[PDB]
Amino acid sequence: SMNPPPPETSNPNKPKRQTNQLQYLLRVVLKTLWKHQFAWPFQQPVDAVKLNLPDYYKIIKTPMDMGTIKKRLENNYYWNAQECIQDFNTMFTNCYIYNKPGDDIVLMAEALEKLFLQKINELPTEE
Ligand SMILES: Cc1nnc2n1-c1sccc1C(c1ccccc1)=NC2
Repeated sequence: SMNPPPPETSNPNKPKRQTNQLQYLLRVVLKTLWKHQFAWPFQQPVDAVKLNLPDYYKIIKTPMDMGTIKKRLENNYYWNAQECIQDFNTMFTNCYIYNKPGDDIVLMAEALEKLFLQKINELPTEE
């Protein structure tokens, strides 16, 4: 079995910013989800080999996880908040696409997504 390369977290060619919205996404959004009891499956890329999910990367073509998002935020990979918000939404969507309704992992994603939505609702205006 084989995992794909992880998503990109470093690209010197890509223009970068450190904006107050992106700071909020790290300090509030990421940190809130990261510390949650259901965070652990989402803290690194899905290891399809160890988890014995040989069809995972057949179905999921835009993988994303909070480990990757954490690296992107801490290493200032983004230009804007929308990019990062999209990464979170990709992460949740992948979970719902791959798994069955009511599965434990789906319930975990739903709990994290509820908090995500609560925090993004108060994304500060640009300074
Ligand atoms: C993320 C993600 N998206 N789909 C899956 N996962 C992961 S990544 C580590 C375990 C799981 C699990 C899982 C299953 C039951 C309880 C906790 C995690 N299911 C497969």
